[PDB]
Amino acid sequence: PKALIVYGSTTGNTEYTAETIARQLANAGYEVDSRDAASVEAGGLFEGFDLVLLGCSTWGDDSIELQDDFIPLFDSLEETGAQGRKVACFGCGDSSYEYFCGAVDAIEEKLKNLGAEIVQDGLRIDGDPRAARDDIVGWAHDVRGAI
Ligand SMILES: Cc1cc2nc3c(=O)[nH]c(=O)nc-3n(C[C@H](O)[C@H](O)[C@H](O)COP(=O)(O)O)c2cc1C
Repeated sequence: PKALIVYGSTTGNTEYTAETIARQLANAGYEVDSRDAASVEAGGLFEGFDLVLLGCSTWGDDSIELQDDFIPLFDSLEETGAQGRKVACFGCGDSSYEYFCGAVDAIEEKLKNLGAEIVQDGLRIDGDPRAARDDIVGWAHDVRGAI
């Protein structure tokens, strides 16, 4: 079908992760449009995608702070056309720090009550994803059998 990926990556782990998801999708005979996020503007941004994939790294340590590029999107996730949209979420973190991938936890909270349809619990990556490469591949594959 037609899937979307918006991601926020500060050092690249979340980016690696997404392109891994994206090559696996496309390879599944999809249509995928992958974006960095910084170049996305809320304004009906999900509107025409079959599947939408949000994904978010986490910083702050003492509090949960969304990856810099992600905040504005997040703040306008209302203007996206989230309602009734098919969505899944994925992000990178460290089991260390208290709030282990809160950004993830937040983003979910808010499109489910935005009316979005969480098709699968999301990917919470501990450490280097290159080290959890097949685990994305498993998930990516899991989002595929949900819809
Ligand atoms: C100062 C600092 C704070 C961090 N806080 C968290 C955190 O609260 N939760 C988490 O899962 N990871 C935390 N991390 C680890 C990052 O999430 C990790 O670098 C992540 O894999 C980066 O993904 P990215 O390169 O797409 O931004 C923190 C890292 C630093 C340097």
